[PDB]
Amino acid sequence: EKLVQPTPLLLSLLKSAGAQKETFTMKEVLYHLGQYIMAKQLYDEKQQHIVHCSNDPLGELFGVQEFSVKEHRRIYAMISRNLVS
Ligand SMILES: COc1cc(C(N)=O)ccc1NC(=O)[C@@H]1N[C@@H](CC(C)(C)C)[C@@]2(C(=O)Nc3cc(Cl)sc32)[C@H]1c1cccc(Cl)c1F
Repeated sequence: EKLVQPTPLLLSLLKSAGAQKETFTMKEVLYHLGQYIMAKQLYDEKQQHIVHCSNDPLGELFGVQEFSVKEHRRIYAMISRNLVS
């Protein structure tokens, strides 16, 4: 319901994934990040539901080599740090 404004980096990635506006609802951010991840194929079975983003700008976005898609509080947290408002 609330609209959030992404930082330039998170923005360039969302657009690159299909987004066509510069403010979103959290659900939209997650939706597009999902597509980005599927696109650049950073998610794998095996693993343990892990996104490997060590050579990707997403890794710089979130500041990690990888993460579990299974703990939403962390993800929302890594995302909130890239929300300008
Ligand atoms: C197959 O997918 C899973 C499998 C398992 C499992 N243990 O079997 C757990 C979890 C998932 N997936 C997910 O939660 C949800 N699937 C992820 C997408 C993905 C392509 C990685 C499968 C997820 C999503 O939908 N957008 C998004 C953006 C991220 Cl950065 S991450 C993520 C997860 C997610 C959904 C809703 C809210 C949040 Cl905060 C969230 F992080």
